[PDB]
Amino acid sequence: SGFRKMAFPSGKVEGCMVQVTCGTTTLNGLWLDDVVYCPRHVICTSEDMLNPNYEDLLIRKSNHNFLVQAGNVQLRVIGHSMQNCVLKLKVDTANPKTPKYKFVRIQPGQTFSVLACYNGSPSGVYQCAMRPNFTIKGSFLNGSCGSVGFNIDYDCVSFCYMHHMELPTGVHAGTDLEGNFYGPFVDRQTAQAAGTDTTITVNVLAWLYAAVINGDRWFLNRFTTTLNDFNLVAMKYNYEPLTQDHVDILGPLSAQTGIAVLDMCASLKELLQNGMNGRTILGSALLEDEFTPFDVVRQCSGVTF
Amino acid sequence: SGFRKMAFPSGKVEGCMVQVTCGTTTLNGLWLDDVVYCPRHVICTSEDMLNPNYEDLLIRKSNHNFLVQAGNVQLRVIGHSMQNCVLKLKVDTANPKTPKYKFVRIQPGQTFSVLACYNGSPSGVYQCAMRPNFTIKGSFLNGSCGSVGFNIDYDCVSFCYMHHMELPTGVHAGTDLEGNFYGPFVDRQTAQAAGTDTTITVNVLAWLYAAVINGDRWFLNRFTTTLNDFNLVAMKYNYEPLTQDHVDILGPLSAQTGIAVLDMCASLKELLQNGMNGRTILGSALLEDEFTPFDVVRQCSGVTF
Ligand SMILES: O=C(Cc1cc(F)ccc1F)Nc1cncc2ccccc12
Ligand SMILES: O=C(Cc1cc(F)ccc1F)Nc1cncc2ccccc12
Ligand SMILES: [Cl-]
Repeated sequence: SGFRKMAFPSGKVEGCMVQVTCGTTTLNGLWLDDVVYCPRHVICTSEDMLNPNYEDLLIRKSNHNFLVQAGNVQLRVIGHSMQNCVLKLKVDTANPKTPKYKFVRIQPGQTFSVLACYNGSPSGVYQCAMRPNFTIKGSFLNGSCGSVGFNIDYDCVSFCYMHHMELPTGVHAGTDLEGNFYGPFVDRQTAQAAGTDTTITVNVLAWLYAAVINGDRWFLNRFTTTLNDFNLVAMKYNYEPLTQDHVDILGPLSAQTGIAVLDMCASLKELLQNGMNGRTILGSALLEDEFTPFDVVRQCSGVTF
Repeated sequence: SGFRKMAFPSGKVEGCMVQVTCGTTTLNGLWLDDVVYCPRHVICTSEDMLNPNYEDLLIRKSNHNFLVQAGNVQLRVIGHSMQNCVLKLKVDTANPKTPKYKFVRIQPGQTFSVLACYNGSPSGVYQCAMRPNFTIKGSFLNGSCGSVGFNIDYDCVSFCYMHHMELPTGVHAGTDLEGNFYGPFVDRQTAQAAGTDTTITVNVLAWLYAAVINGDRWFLNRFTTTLNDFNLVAMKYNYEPLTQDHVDILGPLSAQTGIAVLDMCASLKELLQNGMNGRTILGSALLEDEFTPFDVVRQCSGVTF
C-alpha cells in the first residue's frame, strides 16, 4: 500500500554529472562516453544573452576555454561542436560510469525524473511531467542549468530533458539531449511566457485508478459517459482532450479495478462539476495529473532497475 | 523558483542494496563494509510471525542458511548476529561501493528519502516524513522489507530507517539501523494499529515560509498570537503542539522573510479556520507538513521574492 510521487533511482545519471565552466559562467554537463553535453548558453555573458549569435560566440572559443570537472578531476576538452541549443564537448576520457542510454524526445503528459545539480554535483531527485504548454514545474535555482530529465526502461537510461531556463512564472524550459527546445522557447534573454496550461486528463484518470487500487472509492459512481460527451466537459474545465489511444492505454488499469475507462470518466466529470466536497484522494485535495498510466502500473507492481 | 517534494540522489544507497534469502523468504539488505543489515523477520515463516522467538529461530541457523546476492554475485556469509530487530550478516567481501555513512535515529517530523527495493534491486525513490505517530506513509509492496530511508547532507549518507512492516491502515513501520523500532511497534503479526496521527506544525510553518520566499503572501494577516493561544487552537485541528524549540528552529526563515514566527502562526490559525478559498500555496490545496525547516532552507533560494 501507499502511493508517492516516485522518481527513478538516480545513480546511473549521478555518475554522468560534471561541472562545465566557460569564463565566469558555471553550469552542469552530462558526460556520456567521450562527450560532455551542456546548454550552449554557457558561452554567453549577460550582454551576449540579450541577442546571442552562438556560432559567432563559439568560433572565438578554444578547447582550453571550457573547464570540465568530473568530481575532483579535470577532464581535457579535445573538441567542441554545437547541435541545436546543446554544446557538445569532446573530452579525452570516456566516462567509465556511462550507463546503457538513449536520447529520447518525450511528449507533453509524459513524466520523468529530474536530477537537480549545482556545480556538477547532484543535490536532489524529483518527478515531474512535461506540461501540455511544454514547460515543467520544476524546482531549480541559479546554477541548475544542464541538470537532466530521464526515465529508465530495464537497464537503459532514456535522457529526455536538459534544463536551460526559468520563465517569469517560475516554471522551467529546456531541450531534449539533441538541443531541440520543448515549447516555443528560445535560449535568449528576451520576453518569453508560458502559454495557458491544461490538465493532463489521461494522467488524472490513471491517478484515480491508483486511488481505487489503494482503497479509495468514494468518487466512483454508477454512471458512464460517451468519449465525446466527456471531451465536451474536459474542454470546459481546461483539461486536455482524451483520445481513443488514452482509453486503450488505460485498459490494464480498467481490467484490474473492474471500472471501465468511460466509467472512470463519469467519476472525473462529477469531480470537475462538483469538487471533492471536503474529501481528499490519495492525500490530495486537487486532481493530480503528474502520474502516467505506466507510472501507476509500475508503482502498483514494484518494477525494478 | 519552484518547490518540489525532493528526494536525495539515491546512487550512494543503490550501490548498497542486496537481496537476502533465508529459506522461502526473500527481502532486501543494506551492504556496508563487510556487513549486510536486514530485518530479523527474514528467518520467520509466516506462521512464526504471530509469536516468534527470534533468538530460538536464529540459533537453529548457520551462515550458509543465509543466501546474499549483490547483483549477479553471491556473497558468502561468514558470521551472523542479531541487534534488536535487525539481523547483521557478516560477509567475506567489503562493499567497494560503501559510501561515507552513519546511522542516525530520527525524531517524528523529520524527513528522509526512501529507496524502495524488491529483490535487492531499487525501483524508486521518494521523500517522506516520520509521522508523529511513528509510522511513515510510504509506498511499499510485499518484498520491500529491508528498503532504507536516508538523508545525504554533505557527501555522507545518514541511514535513518529500515522498512519492516505494513500496518492495517496501509502505513508503514520500521526501525533505525540499530534495529530499534520507531514507535510502539513490534515485528509480530499480532493486532497492531497506528495511533491517531497529527499534523507536523513546525513543518507546515516551514512550508508557509517557503511559499513567502517563492512570492506567495495571500495567506498572511495583520495579526500575531501568543505561543500558548496558537497551541490551544492548533490542537483542535489535530496539529502537533509547537514548542519553543520549533520557534527557535524557524528563526532563520523568519529573518529571511521578515515575518515573525508567531505572525506566521497567526496566518496558520486563519488558514485552519478559513481553508484556502479556492487558492493554492505552492501548488497544493492542503497544508503540506512533510518539509522540515532544514529542507526549506536547502531547497529555497537565500533571496526572497
Ligand atoms: O534562466 C536561466 C538562464 C537563462 C537562460 C536562457 F536561455 C535565457 C535567459 C536566461 F536567464 N537560468 C535559470 C534556470 N533555472 C532557474 C533559475 C533561477 C534563477 C535564475 C536563473 C535560473
Ligand atoms: O508487513 C509485512 C511483513 C510483516 C513483517 C512484520 F514485522 C510483521 C508482520 C508482517 F506481516 N510486509 C510488507 C511490508 N510492506 C508492505 C507490504 C504490502 C503488502 C503486504 C506486505 C507488506
Ligand atoms: Cl544565433
